[PDB]
Amino acid sequence: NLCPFGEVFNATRFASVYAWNRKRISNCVADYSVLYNSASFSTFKCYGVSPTKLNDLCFTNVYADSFVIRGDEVRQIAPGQTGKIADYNYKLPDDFTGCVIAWNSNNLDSKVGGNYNYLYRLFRKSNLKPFERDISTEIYQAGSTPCNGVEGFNCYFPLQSYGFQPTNGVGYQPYRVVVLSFELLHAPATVCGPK
Amino acid sequence: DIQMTQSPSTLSASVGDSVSITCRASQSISSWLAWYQQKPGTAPKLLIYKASSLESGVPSRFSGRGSGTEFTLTISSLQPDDFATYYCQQYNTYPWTFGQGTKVEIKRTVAAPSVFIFPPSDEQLKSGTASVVCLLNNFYPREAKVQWKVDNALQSGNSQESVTEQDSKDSTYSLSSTLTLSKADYEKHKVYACEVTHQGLSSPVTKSFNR
Amino acid sequence: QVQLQESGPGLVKPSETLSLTCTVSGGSVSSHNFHWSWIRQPPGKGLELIGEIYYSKSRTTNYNPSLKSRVTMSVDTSKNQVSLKLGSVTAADTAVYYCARELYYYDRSGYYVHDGFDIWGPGTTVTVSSASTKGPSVFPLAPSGTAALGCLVKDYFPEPVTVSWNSGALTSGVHTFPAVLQSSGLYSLSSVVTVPSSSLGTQTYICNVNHKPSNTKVDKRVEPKS
Ligand SMILES: *[C@@H]1O[C@H](CO)[C@@H](O)[C@H](O)[C@H]1NC(C)=O
Repeated sequence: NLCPFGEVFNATRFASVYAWNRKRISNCVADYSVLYNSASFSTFKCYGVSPTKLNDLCFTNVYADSFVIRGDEVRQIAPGQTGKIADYNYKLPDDFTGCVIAWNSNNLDSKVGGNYNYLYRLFRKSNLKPFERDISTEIYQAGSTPCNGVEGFNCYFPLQSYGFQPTNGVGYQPYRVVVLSFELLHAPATVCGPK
Repeated sequence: DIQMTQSPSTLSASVGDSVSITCRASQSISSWLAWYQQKPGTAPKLLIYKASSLESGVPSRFSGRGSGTEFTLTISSLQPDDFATYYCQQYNTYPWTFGQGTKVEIKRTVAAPSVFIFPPSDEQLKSGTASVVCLLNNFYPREAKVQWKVDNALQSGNSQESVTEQDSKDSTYSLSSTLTLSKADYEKHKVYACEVTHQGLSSPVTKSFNR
Repeated sequence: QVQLQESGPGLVKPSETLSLTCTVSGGSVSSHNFHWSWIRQPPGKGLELIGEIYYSKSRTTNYNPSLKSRVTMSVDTSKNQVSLKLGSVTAADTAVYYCARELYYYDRSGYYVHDGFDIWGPGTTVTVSSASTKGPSVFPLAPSGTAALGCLVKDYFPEPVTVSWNSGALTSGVHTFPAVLQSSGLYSLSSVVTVPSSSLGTQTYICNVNHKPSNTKVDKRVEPKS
C-alpha cells in the first residue's frame, strides 16, 4: 500500500480556509520524495523535521490539511504568525512539527467574474485556537445592540468571499496549501516510509 | 567574518525614479542575503529575503536579485515614504554581518520655509535661563541660513541648530534654532529677531518680537 | 501577535554589567521554531549581532565571537523574557539594543535556514556614562493661516525623550527635532506642530513628554498667552 498523498495534492476541488479538509493518512507507506523533488510548489517549509530525513522516519498518524488562500496570506500558514487567516481561519501551533507546502492555482481556482466559491472569515470575537475550524455562520456584534439575526449597525456577517479573478495580482492569485502534520502516540506505527 | 560592502553610501532621486543599491560579499553567500529598511526612529523592517523573495506588506516597487558576491536591491518608482537607510545582511556564516547602509533621500521641488519665532516662557525666565526659538517648517533644499539679531546686533555663538529628516509625505525638511541667554542678559535688550535666507525665499525673511 | 518589547536601564556606569530584558508577547520563547537574537546599533553607525538564544537545558547559546568574553544570554519562560548581559561595559557599547525573532525551518533540500529577522522590537537606548541622571524641564512654545506651537524639553540626561501630542491623537505637522547636546553637558529637544489658526480655539494642545531613564513623564499645555 502507498499513502494517498496525491489524493490530497492532485485534487480537483480544494476547500476554503474556514473549512480546511483534514485527511488522515495511516496504514500505508509514504515516499515524501515525490513532494520534495517536485518544483511545482512555491512554498515548501518544514518546521521541526527535515524533509530529507522523513523517508527513514516512522509515525503513527499523518494529517493533511488542505485549503485555498491568497498569496500575500500564505505567510500566515506558519508558527507564530498573525493576521486575518492565522487569527480567524487557520492557526498552526507555535510548537509545530510538520510541513507547509503551497503552490499557485490561478489556472484552476480563478474565474472571469471571480471564484466566489472560496470564502474566508473576517470577524471573530476570539482568536482561533491551534488547529481550529470555525464553520459557523452566526452574525457578529461589535456594540451594545444585539443583532438577533441582522447585518447592519455594528452587526456583520462573519464570512466574506475571495474575489479570485485571473487578472488579479500575484498576491491575490489563489494559492493551494497543504499542511502535513505528524503524530507519535503509543500505538502501532502505521505511516512508515520506504525504509 | 564575511564583510558586506554596501554601495552607494547616499543616493538621491525623484518621485517615480528607480534606485539601485548593491551589496558585495567577502566570500560567496549562496543567495543568503536579506534587506532591511530602517526609517528615522524605527527598527530595521525586513523587505526581501532569499535575495529575491519579498516579505508580506512590502510594495511592488521593492525588488531584489543577486548571487555569490554581487547582490542588488531596486526600487522601481521611488515614492516619498521610501526615505530610509537600507541594510543587507548575510546568513551563510555565523555571525550574521550587516552592511554599512545607504541613505536614500528624495528630491523635491524647491519649497520656501515657514518661519516662526517663539519667545521664552516666563516659567523658564523664572528658572534663570531663557531660550528664544526660531522655526523653519517646510523647506527643500535642506540648505538654509538662520541668523539671530538682538537689538539689531548680528549675534552668533549661543545658537544651536537641529534639522529633522525628510518627511515621508512631502520630502520637506524642518529646522529649529535655539538661542539660549541668561535671564539678566535677556532683559538687557528688547528686539529679538530671526532672519532666514533660503533658495525659495527671494529675499531674507525676518520674524521679530519685543519684550 | 508576536510582540517584542525591550526594557532596561539607560545609564550604566562604565566597566559594569548590562542587564537587558526582551518581553515576548503573543508567542512562546520555548518554541523550537523561534530563534531570538540581540542586535545593537551604535548611534549613527551600522548594526552588530550580539548573539542568539534558541531552545532545542536545550538552550544552545550562540553568541558573536567578537563579544563572547562578556556576553551571557538567558531565557525565563515564567515571564516570557529573553535576557542579555554584557560586562566590562565601555563607552563603545553606547547603542540602541534590539530584540528580534527568526522563524527557522528546513528547506526542500534539508537546510536549517531562516527568512531573516521577522519581528523586531522598539529598542532600548543604553548610554554608558558616569554622569548622574537628570529629568527634563518642559516649557511651552506658545503661538503668537497655519500657526505654529510646540514644547521645549530642556536639560535632560541621558537620551532619549519621547514626545507625543494629545496622547497620540495629534500626528500631522508634528515635527520632533533631534536632540542637541548643550554646552552644559545636558541634552535639549524641541517638538513643534503647525495647526490652523482657527484650531487655537477649537482644540486644546498638550505635549506628552516621557523621559524613561529618570521616570519623568510630564504633560504641558501649550496655550496662546497675552
Ligand atoms: C501530481 O501531478 C502529476 C499528475 O499528472 C503526478 O504524476 C505527480 O506525481 C503529482 N505530484 C505530486 C502528488 O506531488
